Amino acid sequence: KYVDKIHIGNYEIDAWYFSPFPEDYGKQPKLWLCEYCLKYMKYEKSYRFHLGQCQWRQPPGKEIYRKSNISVHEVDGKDHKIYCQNLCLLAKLFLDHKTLYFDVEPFVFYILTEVDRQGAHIVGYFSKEKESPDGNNVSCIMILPPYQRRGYGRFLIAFSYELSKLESTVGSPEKPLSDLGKLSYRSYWSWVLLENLRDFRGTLSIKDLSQMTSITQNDIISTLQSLNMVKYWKGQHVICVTPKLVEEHLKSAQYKKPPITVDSVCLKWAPP
Ligand SMILES: Cc1cccc(C(=O)NNS(=O)(=O)c2ccc3ccccc3c2)c1F
Ligand SMILES: [Zn+2]
Repeated sequence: KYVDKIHIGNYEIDAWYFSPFPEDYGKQPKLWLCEYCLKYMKYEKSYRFHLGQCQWRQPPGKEIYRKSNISVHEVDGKDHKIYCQNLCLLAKLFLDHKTLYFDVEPFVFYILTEVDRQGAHIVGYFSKEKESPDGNNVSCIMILPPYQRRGYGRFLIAFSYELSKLESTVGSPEKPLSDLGKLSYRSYWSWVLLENLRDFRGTLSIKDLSQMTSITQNDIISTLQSLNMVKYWKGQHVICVTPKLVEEHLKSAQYKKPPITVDSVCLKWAPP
């Protein structure tokens, strides 16, 4: 038997995929996870004892972003190995496009929480290779099921590009993406590029957009192609869209939900 259900915080969540928890943990009816330190437990009774003794009320590492009650912690996988291994085990219950990270040390994890008087409650995270040869600014991204399709994924996508901008580089998520990840990235790219096209007094090129957004030229071009806003001329893609056409697209339902924004002013991060 695999783990088929977890209790974490106030949530019970059914598993989507196999995750390699030890066999004695999988055979239980449920796995119980401390929402702050991510220790996993076999029994409601050990969980309740842990709840009363654990001192953690937020992720470890540095809080590199805080605006109102939305926070991001930066967690080095080498410095917090057990926490990050447990995070990976949790995530693997809900991801199958990513083999489980039996080694978390090459990665830094950006943990998203929303905060109340009780503590900082984990919503999801993305991981990033400390040195990525390719142009990957996200290695894995996971939003816990009860928080999916509620703006948190968009926030983490935006956040990963804000880091890329601070590194003066373009970046792209490692592939493959989940089906929801694919739709989320495509909508994020579409919204960002449309917004810039609407607001920029003048002619933006694809290279311009890539420098302003840290989205790769390849992801910009495929996005503009899906929007039918690019011509081809003598071997180059060229943006071709009227201001009215940009406005029409931006009025679509895909972009009607007010985002959780990433306020650059609240981001406390310098490149290493
Ligand atoms: C990468 C990833 C992985 C797993 C789950 C999610 C997710 O929950 N996406 N839905 S969303 O956050 O509400 C979301 C994403 C991009 C959006 C772009 C434009 C407008 C609205 C958006 C809403 C995810 F984004
Ligand atoms: Zn704990």
